[PDB]
Amino acid sequence: MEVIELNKCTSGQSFEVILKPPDPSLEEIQKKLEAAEERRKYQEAELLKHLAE
Amino acid sequence: MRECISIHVGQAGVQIGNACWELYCLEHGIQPDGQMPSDKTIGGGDDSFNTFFSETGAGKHVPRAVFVDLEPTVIDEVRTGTYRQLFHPEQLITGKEDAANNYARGHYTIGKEIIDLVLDRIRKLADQCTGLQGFLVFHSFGGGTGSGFTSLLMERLSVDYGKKSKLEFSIYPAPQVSTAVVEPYNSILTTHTTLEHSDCAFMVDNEAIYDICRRNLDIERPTYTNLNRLISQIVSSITASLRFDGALNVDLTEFQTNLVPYPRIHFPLATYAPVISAEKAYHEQLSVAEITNACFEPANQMVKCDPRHGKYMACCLLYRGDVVPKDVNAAIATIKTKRSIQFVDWCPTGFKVGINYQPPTVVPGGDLAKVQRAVCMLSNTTAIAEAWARLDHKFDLMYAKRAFVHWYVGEGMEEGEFSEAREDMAALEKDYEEVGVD
Amino acid sequence: MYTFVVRDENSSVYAEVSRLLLATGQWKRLRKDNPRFNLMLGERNRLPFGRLGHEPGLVQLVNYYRGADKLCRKASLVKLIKTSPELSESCTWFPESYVIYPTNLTDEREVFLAAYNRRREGREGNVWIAKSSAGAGILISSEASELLDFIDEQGQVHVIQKYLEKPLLLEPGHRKFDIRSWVLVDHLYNIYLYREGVLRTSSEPYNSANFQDKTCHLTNHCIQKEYSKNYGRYEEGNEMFFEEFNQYLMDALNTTLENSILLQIKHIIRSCLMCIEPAISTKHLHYQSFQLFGFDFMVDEELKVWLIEVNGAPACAQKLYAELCQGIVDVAISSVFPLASIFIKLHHHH
Amino acid sequence: MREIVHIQAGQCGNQIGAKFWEVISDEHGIDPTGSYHGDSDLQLERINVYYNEATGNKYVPRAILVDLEPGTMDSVRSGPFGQIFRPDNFVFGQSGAGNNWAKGHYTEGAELVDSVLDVVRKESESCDCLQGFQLTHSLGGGTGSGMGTLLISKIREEYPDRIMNTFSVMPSPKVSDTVVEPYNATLSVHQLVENTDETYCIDNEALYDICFRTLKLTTPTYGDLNHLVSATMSGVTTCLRFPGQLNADLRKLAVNMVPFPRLHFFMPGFAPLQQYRALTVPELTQQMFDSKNMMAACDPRHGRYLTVAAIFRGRMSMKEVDEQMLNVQNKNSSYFVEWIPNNVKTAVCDIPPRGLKMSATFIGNSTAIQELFKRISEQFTAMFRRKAFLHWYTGEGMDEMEFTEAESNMNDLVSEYQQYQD
Ligand SMILES: Nc1nc2c(ncn2[C@@H]2O[C@H](COP(=O)(O)OP(=O)(O)OP(=O)(O)O)[C@@H](O)[C@H]2O)c(=O)[nH]1
Ligand SMILES: Nc1ncnc2c1ncn2[C@@H]1O[C@H](COP(=O)(O)OP(=O)(O)CP(=O)(O)O)[C@@H](O)[C@H]1O
Ligand SMILES: Nc1nc2c(ncn2[C@@H]2O[C@H](COP(=O)(O)OP(=O)(O)O)[C@@H](O)[C@H]2O)c(=O)[nH]1
Ligand SMILES: CNC(=O)c1ccc(S(N)(=O)=O)cc1
Ligand SMILES: [Ca+2]
Ligand SMILES: [Ca+2]
Ligand SMILES: [Ca+2]
Ligand SMILES: [Mg+2]
Ligand SMILES: [Mg+2]
Ligand SMILES: [Mg+2]
Repeated sequence: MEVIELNKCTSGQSFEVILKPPDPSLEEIQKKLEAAEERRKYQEAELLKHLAE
Repeated sequence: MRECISIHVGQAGVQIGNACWELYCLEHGIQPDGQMPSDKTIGGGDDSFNTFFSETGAGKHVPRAVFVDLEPTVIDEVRTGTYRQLFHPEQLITGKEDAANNYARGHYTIGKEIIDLVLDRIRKLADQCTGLQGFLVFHSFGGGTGSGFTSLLMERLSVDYGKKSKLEFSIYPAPQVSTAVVEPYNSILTTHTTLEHSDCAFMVDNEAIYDICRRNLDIERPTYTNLNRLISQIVSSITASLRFDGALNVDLTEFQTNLVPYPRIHFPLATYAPVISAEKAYHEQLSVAEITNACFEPANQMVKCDPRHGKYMACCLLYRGDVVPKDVNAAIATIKTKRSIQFVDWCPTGFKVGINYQPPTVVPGGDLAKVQRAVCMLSNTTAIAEAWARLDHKFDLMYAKRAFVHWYVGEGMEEGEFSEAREDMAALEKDYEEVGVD
Repeated sequence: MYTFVVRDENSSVYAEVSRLLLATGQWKRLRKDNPRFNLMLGERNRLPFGRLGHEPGLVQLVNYYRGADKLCRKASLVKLIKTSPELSESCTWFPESYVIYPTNLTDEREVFLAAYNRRREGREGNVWIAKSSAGAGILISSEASELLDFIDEQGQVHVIQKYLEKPLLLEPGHRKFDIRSWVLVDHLYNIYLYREGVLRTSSEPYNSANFQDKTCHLTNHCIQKEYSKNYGRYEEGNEMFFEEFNQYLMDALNTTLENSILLQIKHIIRSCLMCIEPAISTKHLHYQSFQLFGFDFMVDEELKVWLIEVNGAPACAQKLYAELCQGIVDVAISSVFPLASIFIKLHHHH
Repeated sequence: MREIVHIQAGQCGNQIGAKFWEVISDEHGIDPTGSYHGDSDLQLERINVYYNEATGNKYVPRAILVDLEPGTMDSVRSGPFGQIFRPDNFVFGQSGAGNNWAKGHYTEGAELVDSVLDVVRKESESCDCLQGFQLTHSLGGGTGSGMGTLLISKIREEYPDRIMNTFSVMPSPKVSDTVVEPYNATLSVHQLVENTDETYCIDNEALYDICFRTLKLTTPTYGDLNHLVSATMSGVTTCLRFPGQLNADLRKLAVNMVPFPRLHFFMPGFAPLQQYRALTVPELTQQMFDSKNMMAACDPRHGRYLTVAAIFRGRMSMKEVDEQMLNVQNKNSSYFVEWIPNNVKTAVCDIPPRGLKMSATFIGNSTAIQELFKRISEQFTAMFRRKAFLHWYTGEGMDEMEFTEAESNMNDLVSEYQQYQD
């Protein structure tokens, strides 16, 4: 039962009590987005082509 | 002094953000027009509240906040609300049609054509920061914007702000206040793409906040206002160290050092008390040993789980009110002799305690009653993985039949990103078990 | 109309509760994966407790106390007793035991040999027994070299305890036996003891000069009906009940079953459950738990009771399925989902 | 401001769609001239979803009336709220369709579809943000069925990423104008399966049996049946017309109701249907789910619910609403698929319909709808096996090959509903 790192100020105080010792770059993100945009455009095309038929 | 920027995404994040900043102003003595009489330094100063508020020559204290919703209905409430004067239009961004509860639609479809705008509006606040600390990101798991667009926003912030910290306040999906069948899909999709980009995440299960409102406040059917007023109280206690003089959790970097030894396990469990109904004429004011004791009952955990059948990796106690360290230790001792607090063998068995003398401020007219002392405990327990096991389970039930998958594939997302995200959660549950079970 | 699910097809005890539940016309059974249920008869190993108590407007009940494995596992029960102050290493009703990990994997090897070398030096009875949870695999021997050599031949955790060299023998026959008491714990943590126990007796004369033949030493219902040549001779199915056993105790030893034995059993159950209550209680939990336990006791020639092991998924004696099961529904299930005592309450402090 | 464009085509479509605008215009405080005379601000909160705001504070519905003969639409222009519609939005011919899908889809309808779309574009070009379109029509006729589907096929071409919602009326031999209605229905069904997101199946047979038995009406009329459609349509649109958070728009609704693209045919229902008695929230639910309050003429106990969307209207204990809904799920969970958690959502609306203390509307994506396409396909094959009545169509340019294809496009639709019921 030890109390360490005791700090006190006007607005309060804090301390510790011990009981027992013991990414994607900006390029790849644009490609991920343009890749999903391409997959939406391709699907919208197949739809229209189906309607044109 | 170092600044902190708060980002609110989606409906849940914006309304909750509206409740926190409302509370922040009542605590720091900031009026709706942004005036602070107690602030003697006019137009400047590196005080502790200046981490969340900048000052203009006219004396207005402006929150370092940025709201972002893909549909204007929810944010328009803030533009004409009570605290409309605090913000300026730049801080509020709105699209014209939302994501329809579709992660793929919030991340790819609608996200691609508004991300460079949000970043540009955030870049404007960072410029006002002499020494920016990091970001606080509020949002929801089930919402298409709170989930799809947030994971994307996080990915970019790590690119434009590599060395800055990013903390999350996520809303866990709860069917009692949710109107979306695919919210499991969104939660698992966003937690996958956001994991490596979030340094510390506080998960708040609406199901948890819901029952606390019906049990402690006698609200038979709570509204979002009832839920946000409470979530802000918790958030206020967790962020108070950044806004008030002190030495525990004085900047975002200490939230990881003090709560996340293992990076992937960065979801601390929260617990708050006391929650007393203001309708009660008067209530017997609880002591330190009684409020501290409550921190180990499942009834006031932001996520319903059983810490007894887990293991702790860290633990903080945030007191507010008439509390002295003498009574804190006394409570802790008597709690160890009665409770089941199993720590991992590679972490110390201790508690970092912080005490703010100002008692928790209550929203005039709100539901919570004024108490003289209160505490919020942050505990990194392996028990919180139960929430993942539940969510991961529902994900398996729907994806096994590919139900609703076409709405995501239709927005351009790849079906493989589902299993790639699921396999990630499976590894997250495995790490939770490697740490807690024998 | 209540609803329940079933996930342990091999559970014989609850296979009758489900049958009785349906006989009331007020309980509907669902598929083993329908989460909208009132009562779960869950699986033994790896029961998903984390998913219980999250269905809005549904009170859920499960028939296993999360954390009971601390009491029903061989190695677990030992560490629990030595470490728990409520029991202490000085407990008088639990045989001196030690946890021994096989040398291919804390461990109490040396502390076991110390107490062993102290006995061999004191001329006291020094016959031990080894066993594990991964058994149907037991070895009785008086040589510490044999016991340690047998555990290393395995690959799971084992335990060595003092073999009771002086067990109470029934007459006629000169045979060993054990006592099985069924204890039910409801959601309020009330501890009910089934007034009806059973004595799984051995049909072979106890022989203390030959531990190699384990037919007169082990009193399991499957061993006596397999390797014993006098099965069913004295009593039916090698199961004597608290009536026949209570008469014999009065004709021979001039005492009752209640005083000599039943009192100690009611104290062992109290102290075992009260100990782990803070760890498994579901008082303020989102769901509720209740579990049936099967305690196994030994009685020595001094009429002192010892605790062998606890069963978290025990089976009941043939002649006591109807009465007990109905009791489970009255005090454990219907006590939570009322419809439109054969137990002995063991009062305690919560 | 998310706008919806309404379209009603054909005799049945316009009569039905007409009463609809009469029903909601009264709930929103709009008089026959388009002026507002309500007393609650909720009536105007989401008003611009279905109404365009003109000069002098006038509210002009965003509707387009389409038919191939002036007979029906002339009645609309002379009806109660006939003077409220946009005079230009009346697009009609004179030849008529003669209950012939081919004429509505290939010959007569083709000569008028370019003109109907030009008005659709006019309304959309004024929409700040357009959610999608909603169509009212029958499937047994010629105009609404043949041309109606022709419109959708083209509307989806010019607005590929907008929600196409429809109110389709299924024909029944108990209420049939012609013997060829099975042909017309089967043809349109395959078009709805392809180019629509949400289709409210409304079987006249159910509407009939409801009027005969539950409503005790001796001899029903199309007008009687249209009160049910009016009431039904009033409720299913409440999510979109008033302030709410659940199913607030069409795309969100589609996302929470359609787990698979080709299974978007809903079974609607409401309640209530000795009239001055106050109806308790329990009774609203007990009836709301009973098959006799559903306009699909299908026994849900013969199938399973994929999703359900209940909307409650009127000042009531919203706590008592949750309790009761959670009682129907927990006492009949064997009829809800267990591989879709919480597939039942509940929304509350404070503004009740007319003159009712409280009401409840049912929206169900049930596999029992296959029983409906079974009757249609049975009645189709009964004639197509002998080529009976095919000359009315082969004479319009169609081939038996196109019939065989539609016949099989639906048999596939049934098998699809059948593999999920198991
Ligand atoms: N606690 C709390 N939860 C909220 C609040 N608003 C929404 N939620 C939860 O958020 C989840 C859905 O996310 P939303 O924020 O509403 O959706 P979104 O972020 O606007 O994204 P979209 O799909 O485009 O609308 C639901 O499960 C709600 O329970 C709120 O104000 N407080
Ligand atoms: N220390 C000891 N002294 C005497 N006998 C002992 C003993 N330890 C075990 N036994 C014998 O072993 C039997 C209990 O074995 P154990 O309970 O470890 O295996 P098990 O769990 O598979 C049987 P159960 O069906 O009761 O669970 C008893 O019949 C008892 O006679
Ligand atoms: N419920 C209802 N059904 C109708 C109405 N008018 C026609 N029908 C049905 O629609 C089918 C005929 O379609 P019809 O209206 O003639 O199509 P149109 O040629 O486009 O006008 C028949 O099966 C009728 O039963 C109506 O007012 N109400
Ligand atoms: C044959 N005389 C008609 O006037 C006539 C008869 C039938 C049709 S139909 N029903 O469209 O096939 C059209 C017109
Ligand atoms: Ca200042
Ligand atoms: Ca990072
Ligand atoms: Ca012509
Ligand atoms: Mg939203
Ligand atoms: Mg055993
Ligand atoms: Mg007609």
